[PDB]
Amino acid sequence: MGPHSLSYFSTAVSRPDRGDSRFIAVGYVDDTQFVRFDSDAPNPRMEPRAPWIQQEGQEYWDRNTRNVMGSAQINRVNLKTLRGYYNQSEAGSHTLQWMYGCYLGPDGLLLRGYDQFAYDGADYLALNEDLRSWTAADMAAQISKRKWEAADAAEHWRSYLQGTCVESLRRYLQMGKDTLQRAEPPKTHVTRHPSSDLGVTLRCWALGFHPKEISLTWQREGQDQSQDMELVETRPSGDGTFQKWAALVVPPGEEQSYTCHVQHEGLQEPLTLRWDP
Amino acid sequence: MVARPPKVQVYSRHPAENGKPNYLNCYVSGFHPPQIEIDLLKNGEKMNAEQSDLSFSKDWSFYLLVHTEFTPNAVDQYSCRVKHVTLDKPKIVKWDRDH
Amino acid sequence: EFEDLTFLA
Repeated sequence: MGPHSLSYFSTAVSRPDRGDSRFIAVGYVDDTQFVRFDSDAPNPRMEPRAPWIQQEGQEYWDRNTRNVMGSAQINRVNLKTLRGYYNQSEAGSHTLQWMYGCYLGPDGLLLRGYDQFAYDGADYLALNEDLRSWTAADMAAQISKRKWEAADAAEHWRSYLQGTCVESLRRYLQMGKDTLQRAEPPKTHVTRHPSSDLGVTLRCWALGFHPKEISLTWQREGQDQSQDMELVETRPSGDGTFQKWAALVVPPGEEQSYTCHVQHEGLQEPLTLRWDP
Repeated sequence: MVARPPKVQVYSRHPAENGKPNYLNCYVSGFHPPQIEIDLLKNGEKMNAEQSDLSFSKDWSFYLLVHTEFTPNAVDQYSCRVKHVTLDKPKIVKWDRDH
Repeated sequence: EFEDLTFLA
């Protein structure tokens, strides 16, 4: 397979015109979103986004709501502090992004933990792999680093990532076992399209697959064709599966000299296919 | 840092067949800052389509999915229209069955 | 499970 993970992705945006900010947090197990929070929602709560989390009881929902509400407040202050460190105008909107989480090893222990920040899209501050020290991107982030050293923030993170994060992840994998722990292989085929030159486009499709990780390549006589190929970003189907394609222009009549190759964890071994009308 | 423009793909969930109900997707990715307007259009008019919760990739760039039910036929045209600070006019991508 | 102590920058 590959390692499973639990992650949270949060976005804070300042709104000077309104005297406030907006905080949006989403949680994922692997490629599957399962919770959301939006501080603009009336009566804002942590809310379910996958069916298998709805079995958690009231204490879970109250506790998670209290903790994400508190983060939204702290991140509103952090927006103001960072504006000051950079001597930016009070009228402009800025963005503070936060990502943290845990990957699970094959023995059930933490494989890798992370906790990191960006300001206006640029790296700001990050927890090192050791979970015992921080790396700052500039003179402003050094100020924040010294506060977190003084407060022993790393000890708290180390404890959360090795303990609560891994433990929660293992519970969610069990609650959603029938969907999360099952891979679905791609359905594949090659199409042919008349093209603006006397070249023909061949397009290799992979459809209906989970998880999202996949390789699609083209060869002619053992020779990889990546330098002239268009490969689109992997995209959601909307039902928990994904799609991708790879296309290239070939001379007319020569279509069957080309092979598409597909690798995915749902396949028993790698696939070779060609234009097969 | 400099703002990052959106990539846009418009596509159906299942292979399109005229007269058969399906789902129409506009996937928008790679952009920064997160303020953006994404509209699915039917014959150039805005459809009332659901939008996913704001999230981002490991390089900090944002992604959104806008989606709704539709039944394709031989007549109607569909497209996606995106407005962002990096775009001096709206970006319009047409739906066709081959992409 | 969401973390429970968000730090001031």
